[PDB]
Amino acid sequence: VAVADESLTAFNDLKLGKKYKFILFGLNDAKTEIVVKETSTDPSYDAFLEKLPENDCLYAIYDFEYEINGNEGKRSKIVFFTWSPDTAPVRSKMVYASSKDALRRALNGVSTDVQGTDFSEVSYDSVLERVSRGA
Repeated sequence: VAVADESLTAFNDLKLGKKYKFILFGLNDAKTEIVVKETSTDPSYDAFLEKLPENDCLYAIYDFEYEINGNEGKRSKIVFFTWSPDTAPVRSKMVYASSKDALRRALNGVSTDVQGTDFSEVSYDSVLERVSRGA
């Protein structure tokens, strides 16, 4: 499949202008291109978690900002998620496993990747632990 130019524009605006806090990508009904499905400027991580579908897959980009120790400000890292819940259809899980690289090879500046199979692998403390260390 191909990456819709709009998906690349939405990424450049998050990356270079912090225009969005997170973006959700998915396949078009035709299942031929990867488009944006939802964008948001909500800083609450909970708000992002609430949009993750329990029975379907998606891809997402999150602008993860965390406190950098030493009485120094913050750091921000772009995290790429593959949301693929055990409760999702096998054909969906697979088509999304397939199309992942199309969208992933195209994004430049992603610091860390997360493969969410459930809400524990995508929890705040869990993302923060991966992002903090040698990511």
